[PDB]
Amino acid sequence: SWDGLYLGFGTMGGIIGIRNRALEQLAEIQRSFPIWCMDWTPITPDYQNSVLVVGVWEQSIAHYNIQGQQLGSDKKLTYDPIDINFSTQGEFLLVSGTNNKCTLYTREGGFLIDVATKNDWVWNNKLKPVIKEAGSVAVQDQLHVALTTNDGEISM
Amino acid sequence: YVFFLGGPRYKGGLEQGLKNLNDILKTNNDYIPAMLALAVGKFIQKKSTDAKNLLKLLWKRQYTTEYGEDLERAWLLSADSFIAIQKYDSAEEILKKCLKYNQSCGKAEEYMGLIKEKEQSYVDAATHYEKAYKLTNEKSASIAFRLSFNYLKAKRYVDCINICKKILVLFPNYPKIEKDCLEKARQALK
Repeated sequence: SWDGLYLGFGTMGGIIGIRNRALEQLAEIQRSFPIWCMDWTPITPDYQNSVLVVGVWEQSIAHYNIQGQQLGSDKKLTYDPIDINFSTQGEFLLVSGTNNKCTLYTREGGFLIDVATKNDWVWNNKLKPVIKEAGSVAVQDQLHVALTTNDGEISM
Repeated sequence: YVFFLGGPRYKGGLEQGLKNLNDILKTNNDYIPAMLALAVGKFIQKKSTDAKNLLKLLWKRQYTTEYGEDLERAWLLSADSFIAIQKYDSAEEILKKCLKYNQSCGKAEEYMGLIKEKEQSYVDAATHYEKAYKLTNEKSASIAFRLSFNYLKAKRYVDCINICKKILVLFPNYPKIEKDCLEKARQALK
């Protein structure tokens, strides 16, 4: 977690475990499908609360609280997700997986664009972090992504 | 043909077609559709020696541009008659001839892939099965399962997972393909 206090792990047996820095069973969730991609929402002055976003292999992305109670979103997907990455300040969400496409979403779940179609599974996609100065003025329209495909291509 | 494929509706149409075909052969023996229909009827009527004999005498004829298609069909039938027994070499010969004279046959490449898979040559069998699946565009299920199994046995788990996902999306009544190859590939991926 971005607060440095919590830790979240997933198992292909369907178990999602949330622990503290002392590695104790703070929360356990049992599913029926393997767990591949997990992330923690970045801290934000507007939100200031951290939730765990996990992409299951039953064509769904789920939001989980600290206590383990689901937020009830359970957004459905056409394709099985593989990787989930959160942009800085928690504004965007880069989702990859089946159909060989790298897509962008809002944190709510609204589709915006797709980035690329690599004709093969994209194992890992990452976003470029940005640093803003004290009172800096800039549109910051530019965005950078790095993709890795299964064939062996590392594209930007 | 209609009498043969009409089933037990009349039970006398097939024999009348047999007499008509025999009379046609008496008047004109070199008519390829006539011999093909009589061979099909012999297949229907449990006859063993006569059907293979007719197929053989049809094989001797040189390729005529007017009656190619029927010839191909007969060749395919002969190939099937060769694949029903251990004589795989002659089946492969007929299959190679058919693929030499045609590049869009559906059952031919499926039979070739089955032979290659049974001879544990998985790369060529997978290629032939993939080409056959491409020919009949994403509708058949059995050859899809065969391709998934071949990919799983060849350590190509990504393609097997894709094929299993597609076939499960198409036909949800196939639980056999879910616990056999999809799970094994999923667990062997990482």
